[PDB]
Amino acid sequence: NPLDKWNDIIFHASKKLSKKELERLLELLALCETFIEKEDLEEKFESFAKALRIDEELQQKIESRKTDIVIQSMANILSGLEHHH
Amino acid sequence: DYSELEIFEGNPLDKWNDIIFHASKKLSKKELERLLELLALCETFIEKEDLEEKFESFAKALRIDEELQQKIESRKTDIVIQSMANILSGL
Repeated sequence: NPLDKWNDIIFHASKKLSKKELERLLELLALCETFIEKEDLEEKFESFAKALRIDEELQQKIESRKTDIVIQSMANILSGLEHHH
Repeated sequence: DYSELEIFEGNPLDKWNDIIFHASKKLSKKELERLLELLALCETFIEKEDLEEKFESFAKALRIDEELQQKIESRKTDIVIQSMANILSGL
């Protein structure tokens, strides 16, 4: 399970690295969301977000990106552990 | 102007980290996975709508634009406030 492992790193890596990584992901979600508002896609996105609850194909498609984000996130922390030497 | 609240002490971001690393692992894992699913939904939507390139130029514009800089900081603060509300709700 990559989400299980990512949680383990966030809690067991230094506060410096965890605080850094989480803020990076927050800034990403903020950039991403602002872009949707800047492009005027509010309701089209809200009608895509509601579709997640009923669509099994979208449910796995989202789970795939989640996993990918998490893997890179882990890689960024693991990269910073070696840097602290 | 919500950051000004005595609960946040002019910094909701470091108060959010404090809640994440101090509330139960159950609640923190629940919340972080919710934010990850949100970023995944958000990103997938950009790809579904085929705006990846238009987004990459918007993301690069952040480094040079002072107006976009604080506009992003504003949403970060907003996301974080709702995030702490969700954890505090779960207590």
